[PDB]
Amino acid sequence: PPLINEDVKRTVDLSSHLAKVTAEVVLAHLGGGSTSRATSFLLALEPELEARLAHLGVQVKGEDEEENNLEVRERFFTVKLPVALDPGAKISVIVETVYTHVLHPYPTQITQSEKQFVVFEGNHYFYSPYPTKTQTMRVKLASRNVESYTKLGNPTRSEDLLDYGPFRDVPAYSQDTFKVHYENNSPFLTITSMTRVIEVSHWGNIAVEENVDLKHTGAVLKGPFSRYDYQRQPDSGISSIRSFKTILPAAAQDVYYRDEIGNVSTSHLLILDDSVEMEIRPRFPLFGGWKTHYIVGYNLPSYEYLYNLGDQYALKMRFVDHVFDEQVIDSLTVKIILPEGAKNIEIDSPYEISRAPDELHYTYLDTFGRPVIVAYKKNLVEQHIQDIVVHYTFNKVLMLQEPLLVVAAFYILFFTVIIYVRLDFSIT
Amino acid sequence: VHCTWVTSNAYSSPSVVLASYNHDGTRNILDDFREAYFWLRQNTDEHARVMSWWDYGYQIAGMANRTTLVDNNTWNNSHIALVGKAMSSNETAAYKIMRTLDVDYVLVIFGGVIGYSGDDINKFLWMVRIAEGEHPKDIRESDYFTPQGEFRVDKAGSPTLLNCLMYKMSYYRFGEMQLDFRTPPGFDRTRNAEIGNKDIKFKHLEEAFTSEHWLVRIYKVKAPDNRETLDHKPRVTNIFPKQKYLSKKTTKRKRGYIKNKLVF
Amino acid sequence: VQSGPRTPNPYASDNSSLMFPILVAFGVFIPTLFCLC
Amino acid sequence: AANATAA
Amino acid sequence: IRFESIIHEFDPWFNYRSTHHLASHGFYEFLNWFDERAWYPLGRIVGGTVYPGLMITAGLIHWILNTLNITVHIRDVCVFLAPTFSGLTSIS
Amino acid sequence: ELEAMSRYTSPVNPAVFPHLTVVLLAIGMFFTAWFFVYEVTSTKYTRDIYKELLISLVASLFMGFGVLFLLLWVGIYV
Ligand SMILES: *[C@@H]1O[C@H](CO)[C@@H](O[C@@H]2O[C@H](CO)[C@@H](O[C@@H]3O[C@H](CO[C@H]4O[C@H](CO[C@H]5O[C@H](CO)[C@@H](O)[C@H](O)[C@@H]5O)[C@@H](O)[C@H](O[C@H]5O[C@H](CO)[C@@H](O)[C@H](O)[C@@H]5O)[C@@H]4O)[C@@H](O)[C@H](O[C@H]4O[C@H](CO)[C@@H](O)[C@H](O)[C@@H]4O[C@H]4O[C@H](CO)[C@@H](O)[C@H](O)[C@@H]4O)[C@@H]3O)[C@H](O)[C@H]2NC(C)=O)[C@H](O)[C@H]1NC(C)=O
Ligand SMILES: CCCCCCCCCCCCCC(=O)O[C@H](COC(=O)CCCCCCCCCC)COP(=O)(O)OCC[N+](C)(C)C
Ligand SMILES: CCCCCCCCCCCCCC(=O)O[C@H](COC(=O)CCCCCCCCCC)COP(=O)(O)OCC[N+](C)(C)C
Ligand SMILES: CCCCCCCCCCCCCC(=O)O[C@H](COC(=O)CCCCCCCCCC)COP(=O)(O)OCC[N+](C)(C)C
Ligand SMILES: *[C@@H]1O[C@H](CO)[C@@H](O[C@@H]2O[C@H](CO)[C@@H](O)[C@H](O)[C@H]2NC(C)=O)[C@H](O)[C@H]1NC(C)=O
Ligand SMILES: *[C@@H]1O[C@H](CO)[C@@H](O[C@@H]2O[C@H](CO)[C@@H](O)[C@H](O)[C@H]2NC(C)=O)[C@H](O)[C@H]1NC(C)=O
Ligand SMILES: [Mg+2]
Repeated sequence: PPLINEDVKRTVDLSSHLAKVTAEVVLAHLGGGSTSRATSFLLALEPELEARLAHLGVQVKGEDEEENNLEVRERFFTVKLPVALDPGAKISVIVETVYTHVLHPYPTQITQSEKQFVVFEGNHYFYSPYPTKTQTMRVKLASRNVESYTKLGNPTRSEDLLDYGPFRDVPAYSQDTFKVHYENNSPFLTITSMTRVIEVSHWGNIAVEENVDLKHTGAVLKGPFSRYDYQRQPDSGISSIRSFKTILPAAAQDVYYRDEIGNVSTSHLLILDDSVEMEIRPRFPLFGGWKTHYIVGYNLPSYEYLYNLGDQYALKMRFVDHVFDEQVIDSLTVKIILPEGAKNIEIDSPYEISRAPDELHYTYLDTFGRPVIVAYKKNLVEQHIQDIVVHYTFNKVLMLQEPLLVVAAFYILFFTVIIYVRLDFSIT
Repeated sequence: VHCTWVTSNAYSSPSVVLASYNHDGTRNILDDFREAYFWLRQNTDEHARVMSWWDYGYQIAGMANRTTLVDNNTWNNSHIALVGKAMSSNETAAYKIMRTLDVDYVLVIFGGVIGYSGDDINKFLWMVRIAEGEHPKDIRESDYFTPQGEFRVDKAGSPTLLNCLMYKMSYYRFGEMQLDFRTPPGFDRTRNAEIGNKDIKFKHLEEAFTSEHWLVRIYKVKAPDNRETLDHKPRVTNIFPKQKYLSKKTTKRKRGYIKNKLVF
Repeated sequence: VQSGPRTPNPYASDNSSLMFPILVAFGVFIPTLFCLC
Repeated sequence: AANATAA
Repeated sequence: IRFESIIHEFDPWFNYRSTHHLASHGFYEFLNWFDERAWYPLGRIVGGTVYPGLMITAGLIHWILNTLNITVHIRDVCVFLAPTFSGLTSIS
Repeated sequence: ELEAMSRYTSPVNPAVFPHLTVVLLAIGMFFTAWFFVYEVTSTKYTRDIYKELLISLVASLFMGFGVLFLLLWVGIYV
């Protein structure tokens, strides 16, 4: 059970608006005693970036992903290996993590005709509970404009990537501060809040809609905004975003892109042979601190997302769908609107979602409310695109509760007439 | 058949979204009203005050959801007279009028890049008349006409209009906006006449937003002057020669000069 | 991120299944215009 | 025919 | 059929806005409604300086149509109120 | 499992929602027109209540199902 990592190579990618660090770590077990247990190995996080984690994953040799349980030690993550290792064997594990809201823009007030600079504060050493024998850190920046970079080992700088030293021997739980300041003209788009509604109808069509509030976080603009400079002066407002493309699922038929104020006519949808990619262009270009709110909807047929057997149905969909490349979501609420007679409901989800009590939804010609499931989640990322399933049961005959109301209504409309020509109301 | 034709071709036309038709039958929609009003809705303070002509008073409060000063329903004509005087004076008097009403933004519809008939220059003379009705001593209608007696935008226009606030507001940085089609640099597609004042600069305003076809322009009323300055250059007499010094500074040599500095 | 190829619709087959419901409607209508006597 | 100023 | 199902001219926007208020606050709130977001330094008494015939009809049709669980937004009622009444005009 | 289930089909083929509306809406209209006529040309003594209720029921049945299919063709999906 006491083990050390022989060689660790970690690469931090900062060319996005969120920092992705990947560490290839080779666990070796010191051959002391015949205790061959060596089953689960601890994983640690530095305290400053504890609240900024998004999705942590472990991949081995490119094979199936392992499972990690959040653990508290008197945060940590325990990782259960597939095959325990005997003393004197090495396993190659890959730890990939994504950090959101970690690149702060340093000038913080940028005119229209300027560049955007961002600063990053990370760690030199692989913050692990076990001693490391060799470690190399490689930073892949965005542009070839570096202002100040911390020099622990006087590291070299190639095209845009800077390579650090070998860092021969360190103890466990060792921290050092590494600060990099560079030029990032990349789309800083943050989805503040998403509410995503799914409506199931057994007549053959399921409608999904999503209201997205999004703002341009980094480098709020100060001073005037003149469109003549934006339009007839090249490379003016490079830090601005003008359009972004959403990859919509295949066989999305009725795609409507609208606003709180009416339709929006600035979207181009192309039907590929694997998906449907629609490029959304907002009403105005975002410049920093500017926000927009839009609604994107589509309804797709249920002969590919709903499976039934006898009386038991099961819906398998995505929890959060692609909105733009390298998306980051701050608050999310998924609502599933099952039909009226859903007796039992079970939801199977691949990660911890915080679900709230059920609330009824009253729609066209419904007497009793139809079950709605509400699940809230915080700090999603582009890699939380997974599938959830919901099992339920639904009597077939209750469906023809929908054609009856109308009939009854019409009958009442006639019955009035039948009681109308039976009234005299004359005095004489 | 006549009724169907008249309803199809004449009365079924919205004024919110404009439709310009391509030659091949394709229709493009100029959607600049809702673009500017949606910006105004989601990129301002919750309690911002916009100033506009009365025509759009409703449309701002419905679409953009912001506090207007003068509405479409007219029940107080001296308020509209104040707004008209602000829209038809120079920057100093208009800035005083805008300070006493706690205005923040100023909205002007300019239909000069595309061929849009009713902009605020075509509705400027009614502003002048309404402001003359309540303030005869300040605003004279005859003052905005040329000595010939006509209303024009060229070099022949009156210098009492070429420094107005509506003119300086709806023609800002337009003397450099030349269309790809070979035409003068500054040109107004409605008033088919080249603008006389190509360069205008503000003193109490700054440009906040300008729609895609320059249809709607939103300006921001700045804070008051931080500190007062001298109106004239400091006192220079001719008793001793000035002998002004030369810059002597590059992007590499950043080193100043001191008269009374001991040399080594 | 991208789903994959779409699924063919398993709903029905022509010359029998499309007109079967319409024929059920017609066949109900005619005996309803028989309850006169 | 609307509630605008005659242009 | 063309463009979108939204409102058009300058005047119908105020009718729409006050009708939305009557939907989200009831009747006795619209009768005492003191709009402070118009005619800024003065404020406009809406309930006492407007004719409440269009707003009350639109709000009543909206309320009846939502009590039967036919969930229609009030902008759709405000858009399609006029043709329905054109029919009644023909009958009259 | 999701492997032992079958993909869910709608009970009615979608591409026959239009053809099944008109047929279930024309007949209905017809029956309603037979009811209305019957109520205009009938004196108080001559009217039979059973025929009234029966034609009301049949007209309402076909009209209700037709209204449902119309409602479902335009894209409401009740
Ligand atoms: C209410 O709101 C809704 C939603 O907002 C509104 O709907 C929207 O309406 C618009 C049009 O008004 C629709 O747009 C259409 O989008 C398609 C898809 O375009 C993409 O693919 C194009 C082709 O791509 C291939 O080929 C190129 C090589 O050329 C390759 O490089 C690609 O990889 C592909 O292989 C491509 O050209 C497009 O790029 C364009 O946009 C980018 C933007 O970044 C530019 O840089 C590019 O230069 C280029 O301009 C895009 O990638 C287009 O194909 C449609 O074009 C049709 O209409 C043009 C006129 O506007 C016309 O010139 C085209 O030839 C084309 O004509 C088509 O239709 C004719 C009949 O009218 C046919 O005869 C003809 O053969 C052809 O089929 C168009 O731009 C949106 O889809 C639509 N939104 C939704 C969700 O459906 C609605 O209007 C609103 N209603 C209101 C306000 O009332
Ligand atoms: C705010 C509510 C007001 C309450 C009303 C209180 C009424 C007090 C007493 C009313 C007495 C009723 C008299 C009455 O019913 O006679 C009515 C003709 O009678 C009338 O014309 C008056 C009718 C007033 C009642 C209408 C609203 C009542 C609502 C309950 C249905 C018929 O008279 P006739 O002249 O015979 O009309 C017959 C013509 N035909 C061709 C149709 C045959
Ligand atoms: C108890 C009292 C009863 C009184 C009845 C009250 C009537 C209120 C009912 C309102 C119905 C609103 C329906 C509706 O919103 O439909 C609209 C517009 O699109 C259409 O074409 C709809 C027109 C047909 C609607 C007829 C239904 C009304 C029947 C009642 C008389 C959908 O259009 P949109 O999809 O929003 O606009 C997009 C247009 N593109 C072409 C660009 C895509
Ligand atoms: C009981 C008292 C008498 C009953 C009077 C009937 C009143 C009609 C009710 C209208 C129902 C609202 C329709 C509707 O929701 O709009 C469309 C879908 O709607 C449409 O596109 C148009 C369909 C309208 C056909 C209605 C015919 C029903 C006639 C039965 C007698 C679905 O919306 P979405 O697809 O979600 O997109 C929103 C677009 N809007 C701009 C409309 C917001
Ligand atoms: C128009 O803007 C105002 C101010 O932003 C909105 O009023 C607020 O409404 C929310 C929710 O109804 C309340 O929580 C706030 O307290 C309100 N603010 C004030 C100052 O009253 C109003 O809702 C907007 N109109 C819309 C969205 O139709
Ligand atoms: C801006 O316009 C105002 C009046 O509209 C000008 O103010 C007057 O300027 C004259 C110039 O000598 C003075 O005699 C008056 O006393 C001023 N006030 C009034 C009420 O007439 C002002 O000078 C103009 N500023 C310019 C042209 O730069
Ligand atoms: Mg159902």
